[PDB]
Amino acid sequence: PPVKGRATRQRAAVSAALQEVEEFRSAQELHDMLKHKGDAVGLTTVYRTLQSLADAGEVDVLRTAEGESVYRRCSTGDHHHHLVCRACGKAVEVEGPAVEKWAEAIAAEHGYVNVAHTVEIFGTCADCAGA
Amino acid sequence: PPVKGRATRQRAAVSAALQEVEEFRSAQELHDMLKHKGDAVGLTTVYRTLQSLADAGEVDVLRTAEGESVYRRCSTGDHHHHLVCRACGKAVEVEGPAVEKWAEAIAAEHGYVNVAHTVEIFGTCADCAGA
Ligand SMILES: [Zn+2]
Ligand SMILES: [Zn+2]
Ligand SMILES: [Zn+2]
Ligand SMILES: [Zn+2]
Ligand SMILES: [Zn+2]
Ligand SMILES: [Zn+2]
Repeated sequence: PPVKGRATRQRAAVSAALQEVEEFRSAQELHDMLKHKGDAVGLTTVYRTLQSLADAGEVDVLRTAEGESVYRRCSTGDHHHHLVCRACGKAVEVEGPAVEKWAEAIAAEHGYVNVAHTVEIFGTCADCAGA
Repeated sequence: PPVKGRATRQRAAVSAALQEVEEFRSAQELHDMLKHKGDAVGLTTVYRTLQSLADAGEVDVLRTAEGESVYRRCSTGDHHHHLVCRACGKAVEVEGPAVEKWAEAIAAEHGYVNVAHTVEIFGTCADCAGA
């Protein structure tokens, strides 16, 4: 995830942390893990970095049930949706043109100019049910 | 909108005020509107009664983009999704089988035991463009 400004070891470290993992996580959890592995990087610094990255769109954002935003560096850059298990945090890249066509059709029927759909599916793995 | 608690003027007043308005609105906005109407009802009371109603399923919740929560009453008791114009705040309920079929297919393919899909979509309506 290249940054608009000059690259610095803190930005490189947070980028390495983002690409290191695949689950969704907020600023606090990534701050914890980067400090524990030996980065010593600021909370507001990582917050600003992920704000800039989300503005660039290199990462993907998701508001949890409480409300806090979690972020995942997704491999696929095209339009896509994520199936997320809260017990595991794993994200599966799922994309469907049917929902996009439905959104376009309902927007056209209602005469709406632009459509910005938020579609999230929350579930549990089969292993989660098993003990 | 019956409330699980005992009959009291607070619950009746907040339920009637919610019924009068047909727009997604936050707790503070509802509190201010009720104060202006002369209810003289508490804000913590609004929050508690609104959470009780949401748990009862008689009301429809939604999370704002910035983080706050808005709530609205829809006449239909059946499951439905919402198109909400951020500029005006007006919300309209629709239902399309395609999202349900896609969710079922994804759950079957990935083996997820149970899933909970949230589909709330946003777009500007015609009157926004009109001047
Ligand atoms: Zn992705
Ligand atoms: Zn999409
Ligand atoms: Zn799981
Ligand atoms: Zn509704
Ligand atoms: Zn509008
Ligand atoms: Zn649905």
